[PDB]
Amino acid sequence: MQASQFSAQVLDWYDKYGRKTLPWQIDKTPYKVWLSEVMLQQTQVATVIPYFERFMARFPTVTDLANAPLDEVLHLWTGLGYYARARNLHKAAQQVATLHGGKFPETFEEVAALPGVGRSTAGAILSLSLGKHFPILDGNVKRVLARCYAVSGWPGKKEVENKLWSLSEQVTPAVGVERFNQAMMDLGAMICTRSKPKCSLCPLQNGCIAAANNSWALYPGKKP
Ligand code: SF4
Repeated sequence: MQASQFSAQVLDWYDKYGRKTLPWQIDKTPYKVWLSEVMLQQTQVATVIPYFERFMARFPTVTDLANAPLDEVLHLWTGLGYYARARNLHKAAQQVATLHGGKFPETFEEVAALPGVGRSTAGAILSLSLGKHFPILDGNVKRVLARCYAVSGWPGKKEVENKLWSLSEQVTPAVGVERFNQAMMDLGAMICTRSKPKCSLCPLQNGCIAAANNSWALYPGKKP
């Protein structure tokens, strides 16, 4: 599929069917988007929403989170699992208070330098909260791109990962970047699922190589 057609079809789908009313999407800030991305990394949306609301009520700014005792952060995290995320969350809040005056940094290198934040989460924070022109590559996005463009091979091998990052950059537009990056996460979470994808509901079905060959099970590749 030509990249400009990919972007236009995904944006038209989002306008009619996309999720726009999650709490981190209303009066968006870098702090709210960062907190939601860390909670969503390993936990479903329905479980995350009450924890997001409790964290924002207790810690209205990143300085309030930084100044709290770690034991209180761990207590409020209880039930989310994968507590390395919470230890890194508290360290990153302290780095923003100490190096950046309590104001979330707005440059890619300073965001990616935070503990718990890699290349995809840094691009998510700056694209979704401020409209900066960065692509994302989480598990949802890897599945949609690898099926549509027939990218075989395990993404745990550097050459496969690099091919996927180049494809993601190519299809991600500048105009509408915040809508496009949320739409790709919606598609991989609800339509282009691990098993038995819902291709009849998918805005890419007219150009997707996996759909044309009924070969979704080949993409992305699994670890050998
Ligand atoms: S048409 Fe089917 S396999 Fe292709 S991107 Fe959409 S849901 Fe995934």
